[PDB]
Amino acid sequence: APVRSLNCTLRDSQQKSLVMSGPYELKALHLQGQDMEQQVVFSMSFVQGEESNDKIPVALGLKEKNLYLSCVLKDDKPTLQLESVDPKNYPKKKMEKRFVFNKIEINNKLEFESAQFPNWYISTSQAENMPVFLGGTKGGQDITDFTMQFVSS
Repeated sequence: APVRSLNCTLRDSQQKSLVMSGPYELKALHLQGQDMEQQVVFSMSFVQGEESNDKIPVALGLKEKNLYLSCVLKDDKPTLQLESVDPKNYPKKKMEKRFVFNKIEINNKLEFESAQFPNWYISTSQAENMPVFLGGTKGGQDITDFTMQFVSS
């Protein structure tokens, strides 16, 4: 791993955390009280990619598990999904556009664009208890912004 990983959690702009309600399924909802222990933790890693001025390609891989978020097409329709990669070869300096997310910073908020399908970012449903997914809606009603938080281990 000739790179630098970063342990950090993720929260939406409405104050909600992400939880692994299933193997390859995550859900974003309100979390508070001792029930916070039900919060997942990702591991951001700075990788190589379209190094722009505000674009920072990284890799979000569950710390404990070896699942790496990936943008795949489901009938010509981009979507978000968890794909178990090699727990030995990953992470690394280079990554497939699928595991590469351009971390952008706008209005003091973060926006992850699928290095594979530009214009499509990671969004959540304002609704309560809903699976996370990839949406092609810059703002509007879908919550595409987010908030990362460094942690320790």
